[PDB]
Amino acid sequence: WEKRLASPSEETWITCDNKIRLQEGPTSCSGRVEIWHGGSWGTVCDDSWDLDDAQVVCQQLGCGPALKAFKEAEFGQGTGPIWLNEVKCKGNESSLWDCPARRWGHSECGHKEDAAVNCTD
Amino acid sequence: AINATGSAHFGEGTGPIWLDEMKCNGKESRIWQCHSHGWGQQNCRHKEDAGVICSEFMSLRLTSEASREACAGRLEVFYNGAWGTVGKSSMSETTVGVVCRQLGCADKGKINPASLDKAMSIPMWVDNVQCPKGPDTLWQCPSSP
Ligand SMILES: *[C@@H]1O[C@H](CO)[C@@H](O)[C@H](O)[C@H]1NC(C)=O
Ligand SMILES: [Ca+2]
Ligand SMILES: [Ca+2]
Ligand SMILES: [Ca+2]
Ligand SMILES: [Ca+2]
Repeated sequence: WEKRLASPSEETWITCDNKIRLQEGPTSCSGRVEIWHGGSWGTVCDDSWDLDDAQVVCQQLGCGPALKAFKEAEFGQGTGPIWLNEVKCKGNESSLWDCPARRWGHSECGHKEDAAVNCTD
Repeated sequence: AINATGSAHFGEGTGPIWLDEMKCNGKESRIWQCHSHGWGQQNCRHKEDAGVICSEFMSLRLTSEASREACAGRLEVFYNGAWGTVGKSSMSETTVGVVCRQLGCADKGKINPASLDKAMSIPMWVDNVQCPKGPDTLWQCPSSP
């Protein structure tokens, strides 16, 4: 241990991997919504999965506006736990964590109902 | 059938789900003859409960310009997924009595001429309705087909 000022180059600035991703889709900007929390990845159920909610997810990743928000696990059967439910995004939220939902609660939703979001490039 | 609703349109049941993933040709009379995954072979929840709206299901309501349902205006019947009015000819006093009691407005009512204008035009469904004394709803009153 030493106490000594230094240039900003010696200082560390880190950037962890993104918490929100889309997987299993045919394209890079489309797929099943996968979120990271509690040390493991997981899905989000399709209950009240509106197009407004899909807009937030596409904005978080950085893809284009969401043309369609799907349900009933179109792309494939999800793997892992189910984190969120009944999520209702107004569209003005920057992150999915800002929207109110079943925040890390036991989800009555099964593993056949994993949501999926298709954004444009 | 006219509709085949889902996601607990009419409510959530409480008993154990029996059948699941039903595909059927439509020829067999009983529901049990259709192909099923088994008994209790379910992976759903009570949020997913089936529901239907058959052809013979009917309803009555008095439309008006102010509100879609009210206690005054023109009465309409809803047959096989379509709306329509009721013939005025041969309408006894007791016939208007059953209509008002069924809708929960008053024990008795009266027939008045048409208002200044009609909101919309619909095909007339039934005519020559004669309600006897004793029935509570219009569906038990004989009339023309
Ligand atoms: C039933 O189906 C008809 C015809 O498509 C539709 O107009 C109506 O909204 C449906 N009703 C319900 C309750 O789903
Ligand atoms: Ca659903
Ligand atoms: Ca929503
Ligand atoms: Ca079927
Ligand atoms: Ca099932």
